[PDB]
Amino acid sequence: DKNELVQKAKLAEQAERYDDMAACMKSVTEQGELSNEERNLLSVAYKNVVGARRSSWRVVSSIEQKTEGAEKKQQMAREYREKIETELRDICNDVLSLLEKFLIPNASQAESKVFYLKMKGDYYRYLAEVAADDKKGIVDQSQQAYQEAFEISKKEMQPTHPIRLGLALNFSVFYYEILNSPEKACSLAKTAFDEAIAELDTLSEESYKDSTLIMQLLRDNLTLWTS
Amino acid sequence: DKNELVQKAKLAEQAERYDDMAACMKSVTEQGAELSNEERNLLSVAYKNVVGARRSSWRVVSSIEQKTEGAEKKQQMAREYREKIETELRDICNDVLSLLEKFLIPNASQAESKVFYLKMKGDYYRYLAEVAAGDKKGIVDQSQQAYQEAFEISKKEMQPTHPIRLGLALNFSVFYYEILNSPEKACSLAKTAFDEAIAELDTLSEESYKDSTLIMQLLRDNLTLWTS
Amino acid sequence: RSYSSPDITQ
Amino acid sequence: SYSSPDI
Repeated sequence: DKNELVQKAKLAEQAERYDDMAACMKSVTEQGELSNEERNLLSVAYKNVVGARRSSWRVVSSIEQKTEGAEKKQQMAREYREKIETELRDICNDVLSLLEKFLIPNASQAESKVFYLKMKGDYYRYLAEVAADDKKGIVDQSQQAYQEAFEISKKEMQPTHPIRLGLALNFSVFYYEILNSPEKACSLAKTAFDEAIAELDTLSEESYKDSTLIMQLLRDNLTLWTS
Repeated sequence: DKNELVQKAKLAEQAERYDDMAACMKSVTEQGAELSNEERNLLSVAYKNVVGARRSSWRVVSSIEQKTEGAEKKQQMAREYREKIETELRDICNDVLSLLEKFLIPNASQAESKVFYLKMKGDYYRYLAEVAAGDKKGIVDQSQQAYQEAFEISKKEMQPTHPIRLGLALNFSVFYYEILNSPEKACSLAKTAFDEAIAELDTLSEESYKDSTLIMQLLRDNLTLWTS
Repeated sequence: RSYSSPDITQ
Repeated sequence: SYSSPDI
């Protein structure tokens, strides 16, 4: 019963119980196309679920690498990092399976195809953040998903569309952080920002706010990366 | 090993994985030795965050449950979800209250920790009182009696600026305001504790306890909240 | 809700 | 680096 699982996902969201929420939207997906609303539920849920593990992973990885002259503590940090990393990989794998098995094949409109292919790039990028022989394949999958999303979005979405801007944002981050390619990262971010500038004049107040929020993040990264 | 378990709690704390952190400190407590001030802090941080998550989720979902009279399916879902969260919350509280009664209160060998744990007992019965509904009467009276005992000990054993004494007064005032719907008593208790501390601070030329600044701010701000 | 003690020891 | 929030 899809509508019951959705209403439960919405309660979980209000309750900030994102593991519960993600389980609900996973089950909704394992039916077989998501509304604008259900798509953002799935996205919000997994972003928070994986986000908690990414944050924990960064902190414990930092402790693992910094600890000196305390071998048992260092080992405990390594083992805890590995446990967190296993959770994180399991989350990414689940999301990537939903995308591959259900979401991307059934996506009928360009808006949802770009959304899901961006999501695919994102969760392969999150795997690439932690991958120390599988890394090259993971990175190639991230790049290809982002590029597929990028080409559709360039043809079918306005430059101010938040999904097109957010794709450019995350793809630029992929280039900077994962591929260590700051020049390509800056090019993607600056061009997306400048293409959107051209057309902000046409937007309503709400759409203007939507677009400029992502544009601010683009500018913020460009400022960081060029200092 | 205790030091392994404590090291793991500290890792979990940094990672903000409080369910992990609480499991480690439960295990340490169950070994039966009085906790160090470091271990007591780890236990308290872990469970305050574990229970706080459930309390926050419970309040949101209980509010929705109330708001959905006439929406038969949505209200039943909100009810069932509220019951599931409430079950987690009761289980956490009972775990903490069992640790307090079996290990922490009996092993407390100095007044400071006695007050700290009796306050904690007041707190976790208060959290049960937030969701209980007859059953509630006994839960309320356990919270009040734990707080009252802590309060009396703190008045004999701690300076007015002591952060455990102040944090006790803060939570005991919240108990009166929220559980006993006794706002005059709540405001009296909170203001008296603030005033006694200010009076002490006005006799001192050195700084007092650094953690008390925060508690005094919350005492003052509750009084403003409670008087709209 | 009311503010209750975050039980912080710095 | 900042990445995209949700909408």
